[PDB]
Amino acid sequence: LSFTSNDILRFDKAYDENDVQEFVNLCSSTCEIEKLRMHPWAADPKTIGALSATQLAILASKENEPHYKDAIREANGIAVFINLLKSHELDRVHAAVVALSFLSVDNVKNCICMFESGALPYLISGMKSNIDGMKAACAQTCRNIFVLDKKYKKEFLKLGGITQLVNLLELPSNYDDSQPLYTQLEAIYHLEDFILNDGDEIPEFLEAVKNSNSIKNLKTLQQCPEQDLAEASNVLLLRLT
Repeated sequence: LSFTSNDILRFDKAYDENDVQEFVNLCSSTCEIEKLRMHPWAADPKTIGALSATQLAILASKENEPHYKDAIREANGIAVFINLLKSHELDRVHAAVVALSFLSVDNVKNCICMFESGALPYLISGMKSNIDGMKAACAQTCRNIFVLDKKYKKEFLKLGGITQLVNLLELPSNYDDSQPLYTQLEAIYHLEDFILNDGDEIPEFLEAVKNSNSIKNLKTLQQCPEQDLAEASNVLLLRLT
């Protein structure tokens, strides 16, 4: 066949061998690939770099092989993904968000690494996206990080994270009683996890959530035709009132 880019050959070999470190090294590749879908909302990878980030996300998503989540951290993957978050290429940012969201699940070391490596401002910015999968994944990753340490919650608050979370409570502008309000319900739980330290209410953070559109948005949510959401909204509302 044809001679091809070294990066394409490196990718193909890394793929055959689940070579985590090589995939991380390849995330910086700008080698263009041909048009392809691999994921329900992430933009199609347009380079070997974004494609490598996507394969790493796939490895991180293997429930029955949690060891990949550690291998990826040890390969310096988290710093590499945070760098991709700075990209103006939609597929690079999306792939990094997907990878980081899986890496943050059931892996405290990874969450600590994400905090220490500066992920939060990018993830908080990501909660502003009009793409529901993106905003929900960013919100979940933020939560997985900030529940671990009061200082992480403080930083989240300082960076405007509560503003963005509270905004996730808002209904779509032409809301249709048929469509599920997953992200809204998850955001209720995120806010509770912010306020509470192992079941105990933290006064500072209670006040933070009070000083927002939370009560307004929650009042709107507690009248929706959905028992889980209506009940959850009622519960958090009572706490803030």
